[PDB]
Amino acid sequence: GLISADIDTSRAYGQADGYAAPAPLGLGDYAQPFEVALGLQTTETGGALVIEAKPAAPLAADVIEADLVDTPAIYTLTRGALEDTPAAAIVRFRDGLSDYEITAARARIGAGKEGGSATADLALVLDGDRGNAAAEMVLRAALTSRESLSVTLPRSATTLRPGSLVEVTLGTEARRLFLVDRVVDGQAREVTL
Amino acid sequence: MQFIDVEFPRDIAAGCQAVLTRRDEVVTLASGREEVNSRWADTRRSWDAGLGVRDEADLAQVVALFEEVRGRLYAFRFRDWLDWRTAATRAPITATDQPLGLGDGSRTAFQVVKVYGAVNPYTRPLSLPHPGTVRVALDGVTQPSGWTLTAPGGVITFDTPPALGVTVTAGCSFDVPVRFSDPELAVQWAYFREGQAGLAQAPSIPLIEVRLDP
Amino acid sequence: MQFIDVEFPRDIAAGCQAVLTRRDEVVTLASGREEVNSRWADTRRSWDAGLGVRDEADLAQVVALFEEVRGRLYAFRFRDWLDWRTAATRAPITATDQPLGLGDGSRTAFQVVKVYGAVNPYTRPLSLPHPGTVRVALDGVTQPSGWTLTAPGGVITFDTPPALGVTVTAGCSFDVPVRFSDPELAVQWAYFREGQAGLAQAPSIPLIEVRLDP
Amino acid sequence: MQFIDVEFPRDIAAGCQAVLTRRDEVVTLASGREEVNSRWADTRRSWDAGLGVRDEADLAQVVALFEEVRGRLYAFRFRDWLDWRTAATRAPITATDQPLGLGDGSRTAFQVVKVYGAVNPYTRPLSLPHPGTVRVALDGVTQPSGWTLTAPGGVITFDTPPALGVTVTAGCSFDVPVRFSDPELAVQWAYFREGQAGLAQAPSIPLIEVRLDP
Amino acid sequence: MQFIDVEFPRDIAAGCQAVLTRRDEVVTLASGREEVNSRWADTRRSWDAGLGVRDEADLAQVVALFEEVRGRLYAFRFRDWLDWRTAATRAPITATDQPLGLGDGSRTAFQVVKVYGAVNPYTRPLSLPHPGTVRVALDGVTQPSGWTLTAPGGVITFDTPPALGVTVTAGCSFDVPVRFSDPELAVQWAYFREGQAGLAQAPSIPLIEVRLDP
Amino acid sequence: ATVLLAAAGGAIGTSLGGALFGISARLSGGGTIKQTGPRLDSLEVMVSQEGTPLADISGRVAVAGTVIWATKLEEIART
Amino acid sequence: ATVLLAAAGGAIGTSLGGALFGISARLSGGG
Amino acid sequence: TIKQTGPRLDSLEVMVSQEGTPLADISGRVAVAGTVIWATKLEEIART
Amino acid sequence: MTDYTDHLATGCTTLARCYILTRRDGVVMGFTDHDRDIDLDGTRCAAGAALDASTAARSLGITPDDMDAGGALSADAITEADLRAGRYDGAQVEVWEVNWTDPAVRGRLGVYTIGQVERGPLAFRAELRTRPALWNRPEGRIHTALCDVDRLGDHRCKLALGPWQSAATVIEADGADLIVSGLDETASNIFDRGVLDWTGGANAGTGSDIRVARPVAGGVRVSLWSAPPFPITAGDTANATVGCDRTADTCRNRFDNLANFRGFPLM
Amino acid sequence: MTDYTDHLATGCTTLARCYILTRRDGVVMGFTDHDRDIDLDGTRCAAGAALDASTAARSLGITPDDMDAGGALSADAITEADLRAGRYDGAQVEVWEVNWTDPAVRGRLGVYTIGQVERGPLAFRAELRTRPALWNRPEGRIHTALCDVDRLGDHRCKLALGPWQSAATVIEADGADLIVSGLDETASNIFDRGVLDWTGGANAGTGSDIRVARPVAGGVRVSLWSAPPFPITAGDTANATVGCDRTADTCRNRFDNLANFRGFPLM
Amino acid sequence: MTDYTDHLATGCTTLARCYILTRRDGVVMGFTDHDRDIDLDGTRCAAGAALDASTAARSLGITPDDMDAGGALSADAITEADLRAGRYDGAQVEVWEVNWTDPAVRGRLGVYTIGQVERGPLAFRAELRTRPALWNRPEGRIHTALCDVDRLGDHRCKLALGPWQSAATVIEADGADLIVSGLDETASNIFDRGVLDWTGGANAGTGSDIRVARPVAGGVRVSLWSAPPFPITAGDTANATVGCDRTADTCRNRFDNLANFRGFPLM
Repeated sequence: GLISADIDTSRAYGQADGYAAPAPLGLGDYAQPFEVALGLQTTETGGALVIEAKPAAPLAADVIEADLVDTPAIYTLTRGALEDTPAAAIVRFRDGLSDYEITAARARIGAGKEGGSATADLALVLDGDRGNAAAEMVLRAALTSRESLSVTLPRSATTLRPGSLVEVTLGTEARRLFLVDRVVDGQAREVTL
Repeated sequence: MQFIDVEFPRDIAAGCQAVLTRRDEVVTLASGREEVNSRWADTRRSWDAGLGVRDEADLAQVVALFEEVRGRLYAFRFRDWLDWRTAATRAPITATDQPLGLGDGSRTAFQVVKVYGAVNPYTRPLSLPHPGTVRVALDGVTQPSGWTLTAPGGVITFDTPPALGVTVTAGCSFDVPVRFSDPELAVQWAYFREGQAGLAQAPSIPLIEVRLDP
Repeated sequence: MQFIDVEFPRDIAAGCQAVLTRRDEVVTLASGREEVNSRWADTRRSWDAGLGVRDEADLAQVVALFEEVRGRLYAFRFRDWLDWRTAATRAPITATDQPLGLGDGSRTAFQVVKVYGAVNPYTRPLSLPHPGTVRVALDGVTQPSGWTLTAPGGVITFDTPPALGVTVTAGCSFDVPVRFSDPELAVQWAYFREGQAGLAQAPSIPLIEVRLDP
Repeated sequence: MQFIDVEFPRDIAAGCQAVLTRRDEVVTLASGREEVNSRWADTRRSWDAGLGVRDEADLAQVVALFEEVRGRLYAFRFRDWLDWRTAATRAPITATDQPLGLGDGSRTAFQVVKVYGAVNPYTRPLSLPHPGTVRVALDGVTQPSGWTLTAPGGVITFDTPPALGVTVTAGCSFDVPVRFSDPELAVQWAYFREGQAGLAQAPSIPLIEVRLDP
Repeated sequence: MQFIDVEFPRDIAAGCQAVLTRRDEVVTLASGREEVNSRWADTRRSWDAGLGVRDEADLAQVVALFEEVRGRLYAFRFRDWLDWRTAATRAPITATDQPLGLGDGSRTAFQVVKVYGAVNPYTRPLSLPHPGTVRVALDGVTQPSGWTLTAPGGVITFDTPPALGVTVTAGCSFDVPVRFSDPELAVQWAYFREGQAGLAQAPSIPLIEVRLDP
Repeated sequence: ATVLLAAAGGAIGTSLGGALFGISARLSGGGTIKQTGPRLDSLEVMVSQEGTPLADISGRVAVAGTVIWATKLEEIART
Repeated sequence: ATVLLAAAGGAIGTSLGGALFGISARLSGGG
Repeated sequence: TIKQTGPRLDSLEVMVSQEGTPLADISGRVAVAGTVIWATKLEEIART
Repeated sequence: MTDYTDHLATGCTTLARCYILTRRDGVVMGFTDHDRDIDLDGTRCAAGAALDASTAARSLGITPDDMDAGGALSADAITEADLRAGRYDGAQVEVWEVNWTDPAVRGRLGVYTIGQVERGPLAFRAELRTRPALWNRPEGRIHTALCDVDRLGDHRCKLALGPWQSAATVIEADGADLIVSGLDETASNIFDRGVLDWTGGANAGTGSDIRVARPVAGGVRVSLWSAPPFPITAGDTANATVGCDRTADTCRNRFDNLANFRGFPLM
Repeated sequence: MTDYTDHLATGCTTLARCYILTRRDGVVMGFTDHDRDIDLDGTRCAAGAALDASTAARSLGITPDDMDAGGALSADAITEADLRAGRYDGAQVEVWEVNWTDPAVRGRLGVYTIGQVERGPLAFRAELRTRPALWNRPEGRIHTALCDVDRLGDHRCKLALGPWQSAATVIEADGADLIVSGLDETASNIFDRGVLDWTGGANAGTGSDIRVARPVAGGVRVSLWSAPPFPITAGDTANATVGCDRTADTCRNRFDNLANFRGFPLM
Repeated sequence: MTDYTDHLATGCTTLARCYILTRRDGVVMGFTDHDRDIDLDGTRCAAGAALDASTAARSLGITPDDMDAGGALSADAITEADLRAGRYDGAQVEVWEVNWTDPAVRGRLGVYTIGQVERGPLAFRAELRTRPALWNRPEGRIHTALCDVDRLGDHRCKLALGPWQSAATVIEADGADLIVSGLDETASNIFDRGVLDWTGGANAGTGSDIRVARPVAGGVRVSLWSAPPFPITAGDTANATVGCDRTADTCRNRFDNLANFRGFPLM
């Protein structure tokens, strides 16, 4: 029952062999399995739904820490524990080639960095080629995700939107690819990177 | 709004203390770049009064005025000596002293405005012009009549709009709407009876000049 | 209710504070927007007593009196010097001084009402008219007998209701009801005996004029 | 209970200050209707002492008394000059001055009570009546004996109960149980040695007259 | 940015206070461990003004001036007595007194720089050289024409860049940029008219020397 | 001076209210909201009841489905 | 010493105790 | 003290065709139905 | 909002964000934050009693944003009775950031819909939930034995409707059980489980469900499931709407839309 | 208390509510709130320190409410050793509200049961849970395997009782392992899983379960499941009870109550 | 710490506990609490902005205590770039309580591992979790169709390895897609899904997984799954590691370790 609001899926990508929705709930929930498998993030700006695919690099905004002097702690790093990475991430996904039946594909973590193992089920029917590729991608992306930063943005810069991509200089170090997670847009905006 | 017209006696006003509050600031980063954000309603005047009430009977009259307002129904008139004269306080206030503006041939109405400054004067519209101190001068000559002052409005309307390139100069005493900050009223009377007195000044009463929201 | 009438000594009252208490403000947005909330039935007064005690024996008497009510049981009778005179401290109160109202031919009962302010006056009914200062007047002549004054009520009832066109004017001293704000009382008495002292100003006795719900 | 009997010297009591605290209030709505709810234990006196200790040796004696109590074991006796006389302080205290009550022919025991105020007197039972100031008068004549005073009790028991319609009048000095508010004792001693001193007044020591809870 | 240059009267400045604001400390663990955080570009100066107003008319002028900027729009020109003299309060400032730098044969532009301290001096570029106190000097001779002074910039540009080996020395009065710390202004004016008073000092007008971001 | 309320129940209310109506994976860390897919059509069974909402598939999937309106039975010869 | 007891464990405990022994449909609202 | 509620575990065990499930790896004497592994197709001697 | 960004960069910025609010009824209130009312694009936004709380909740919809905007209740702008009525409920407010310095630059900070409404004696609190939150409510698309035709004349239903529906005027105001006139005995019991949209009065076509339609003297007494929103005066026009039990048999008896029957009865 | 409501209207009310408490022992402590002790309705309420804490938690049983009254420990009113014993635990307290102004009108504000007790060196705090909370505990009515002869003498169980029960005295006190006398060697191992109610002493017929009964010299040594509450003196009077294993065969051998065996040996 | 207890008992105790920290690299930092540097057991612990410990959480492993020993970051002791690298991550810090009064008495208060680490511009915040927490991570021992050999050459795998593995030097630095030289065309695609441990540079044998190993001009362009930790300069030595998809076919083709496949694919 969406009211025909424009949904822009240009960033969004991916193919589903098949999907079934026994109960149609919220559209975001319906698309939530799609979001993990294809790799997408759903956001809405000004009544238009921008599905910015995860790592689709829709746009990266470059900002300088030295320039941002709103708060003393602009260099706070929200670094992750990095203590919980699955060595094995078996994914139970229906395989279209294998008679449209659920099968398990284990994503393999790179090298030796692991913190226990977690396995994720998938509703989406995916091909064997897709299988063990998407699952593997998620593990790698997450390690990068664990490294993170917190910064404060001026009111003058209204460019950043939550879910956008950024390339913020650390001042001490060169710009690190970042993803805006939440901005308290207003006079003072705190950005989660 | 029409409001409630109750004058604040100049004598009670005598001895009072005032403060000025501006609402525009909201600065930016520590880079040295500061951005001024303005939400309007700036430069309001806050007044602490009740001074110079002399004997308690006179204080009772002010108290009666407070009772008449009943928690400031609408707005309450206050006379400001500082703004009363368009010119300096010793200097005479004249139509020439304050220049309202220039007519375009259609400008029947001119607001009485106090321009606070030179380069970028902050204008204070006068809601209530004290009557009889109003002098209107057209560029050609002082205007005896035809300017219709709306006392609640603060707007003088020429029946015949001043022609293009005609300066309008008007000077008048300033009566300003004030709404009391606090419902409670502090009272200093010092007693009478055998120990006859009447405290000369009641304690500060917070009354705030308020630019009414339109 | 029936309440209690217990006199507060005038000498102790001589040493007493007076502060006007008024409510009904609760304004709205500070954009210059004002909304008048109405608490209703306000205009109470605030007092601090004990400065009139003079000596230890008198101080004991007030303390005993506070004990009598055991913490403001019901009402307490307080002499208010300010409201005692319907006219002025230097001018005698008269029936004519305060206007009760006009009889309509059916208006048997008139509460003593103190009108404060003029254009929008607030009228205060008086619970206890001080005895012997109560005088009734009619437009034709000062009115004597046939008016039944309910001393607790503050209502004067003409046995034959005054016809339309006669103004009822009554002025009387005000024995206002009071309820102590705080149960705790500070005692400054100065030890007597060999010292033979005693204190004229016991501090921190707080009372609030109370408009009793009837 | 029996408690601990330790007298507070009146000389040490000299110069001390006190406050009176009442526990009955618990008022209702702002309609003007207020309900008084009483939980009892009202009108307790709080005393700040340590004054009039003269030289340090005298101060040491009070300090020794504080040590004897050891954090106020049980209760500590304090003599109050204000309550010592049933009558006014200059006036002599007599059996006649305080009327205990009327015998019914079975009323052997009469509590010594200080009635405060007249219309609704708050009664202060006297736990300890100072000995030898106790005078008992039967309606017919002053009673030399047969009234058995219980010093801890504060009750005088007639061996033969006073007959119906017989007034009993008894006047005596008042000794009141007091428990110190604070375990710590503030000390002003003034150094002696070559610059000989001894502080006449030590800082206030909080000791509270306590109505013991049964 | 372009900013605004609005003069602050020197007489008002005479009343104004001076304080030094410095940053960049944030040390490490207090085990005797110290780390120097660098905020960067600090050394602002704190001031409180309005104490030099002297009379009501002048007080009005500064108030109108504050209104002109409507809350510190952009920059405000402040006369600083301390920075006005490159040399001493009793010693005349000279071009030679302050050393701008040395021309390298390509160095057309030199900002006026105030060097404070010796071994590790901090140099402050001056946004506004006071007009007419600006003198340019070269090692060979005091330099006259051909230097283009950007008054807003504080930069002096030689049309022909000074060759290597000639020292550029310039000393000028400092018209420092200021931004008011607080929008609120406290008005101490003393009622005039019949009172005929006026006030020498107005409190609570804080300003901060502002290092404007270019 | 009375009994509980704030001591436990009031405490429950204060703590609960912020949590109940506030702002709306271990490997992920961010915990961005995504719904891990269920087994879905795997082991689909022919549930006799048709009351359950239909699958409404949006893509190619194999569904056992729900029996709807089976036409009673044809009892030609049971024994 | 050691750290975080108050920051995490204490924080849960303080919130938890009131909830644990405290007073006992979307359409319903009242719940 | 932190505890895990007791699971049904071995009781009512059934052989499972799917290989996603991990093996029991028992360290004591338990009876396990297990999961069918590597069935050699089927021998269809007579289909009907 | 690009120029607005420039205004902030210059520092010459005065905030005039106008919280234009469109209620369920469709009435619009400008409600500008700026203390001087600004007509932006011909829309005056009220300076008076405009809810502030500008930042509130500001995600991009990953988190549905309910912008909490407690505001002084202005009787003129907002009516408590209407809030109780629910005209104010489901009010979509588009928050456009505007600058007093420049009316031309209007950038919508966010599109919000009041979802949670709270009231106080003189002030009110509103949670401006984003469109995703409303969209995220789960419908479930249930398919089952009863006709899912539900409201007749819907696109799925393709109901002819027409003749059975009738219009009547209330004869007696009885709250939920108001007696109405102009309805035939045959019409009664066909409007059972139906709606009675009131053309007359504030409802203006808003109808409480008719729990029971029973013929009585002086027209049909209509027992609504609930008391009508707003006090409904006698003589207010109402359009009675045929009510279907939506049972496959009931659907068949009343209309027999076999082609559009949404009742799958057997299993 | 109807008059008390009238007193509330007058405002001339002084609260004299007395927190009468009946424990498992049934001893009653008035613990009146009023500082002067008041005897109400035939119950003397001493002015023991009243239990007053924070704010009233009142729901009419929709939510069970535990009232956390905090009472300064009074030695006469409460004993820590008894609290440890639990004689105090399970206490039921009825709060009866009375007026000092009027002794006659007494009404029970609420009936509550003390549940959770927290002790301090000199003070204690207790939770007065409502009766629904205790009722809310779930028995579950499980039926499987072992016979429900269970505790002997249960009315449903309908045990013969009679001869098996015995009377004994304690030869020695060893806490859990106390040696007892007056018990036959035959009685031992038949009293296994039994109870040993101690008529003598504080227990007064309260008995710890005998985990094991083994005959030893000097009389049977009884090993209780738990150490007895309170120190038990040697020679205290005791009652010895049989223990039912509840195994169907055991139930049959010992009593053979086929009529009342909730046993399902073969399934 | 027995003598340390004695030191506390005497009251002659000065705390010199040294937070010896061994990182994943194995470099050791003294980090002593005592301001004066103490050479306990040879190792010198300097205060070095020692991480501060304030609120003691001690549970004997029932609860792993992750002490938030966030102290002012010491640049000399700890490097942010290394933290980003993760060399500092998984640092095992053994907190040994020592006394300045006596160096000889050293008792480990606890053994801890930094797990959750956060940074500030001039400060750091780190959680030193106890060893049970890492041990408690759940592996699950999953058994499934693909070879569970995983990384080749493990004791379980018993992989021959050897000849297929090769060593290469980077020719171009392209971050994740760096082109390398010294690898044969046959070697390419055998290193697909492999690792590229970098002998050269800070990595010192740490290798990003090779997502793709496609042969190109000037040697094989190696597309790593992720950008290498630390900036890898061209010409850095690297050891290419064969990557096995672990598909039964892949396992068979590359090595055919039927004896140790750990794969159960055909059912």
